[PDB]
Amino acid sequence: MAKAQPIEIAGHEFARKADALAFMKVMLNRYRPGDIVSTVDGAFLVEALKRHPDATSKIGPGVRNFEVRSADYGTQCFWILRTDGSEERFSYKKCVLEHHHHHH
Repeated sequence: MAKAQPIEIAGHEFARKADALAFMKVMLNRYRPGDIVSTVDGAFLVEALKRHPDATSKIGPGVRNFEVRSADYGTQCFWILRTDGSEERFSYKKCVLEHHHHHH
């Protein structure tokens, strides 16, 4: 119960919050702003999404696929393509917690 365990996503146990982010950034940088994410990586993204309270709002009727597209300038982010034909975006950076360490 009260135990600081490693960050588990889709079975993958990361020894750090920044460690989980690294994995996502690696594959992210390996795609272009118009390419579809592989089913393997997508399966990870699904569980990485579901671990957020906004899950129902982001997903809607269901996840169809994930596309890598620009967030603002040069930066890449994962877009959720819904089965209804719509789309959404989520900031993977907050996969675990902020805990005041959000530096300004």
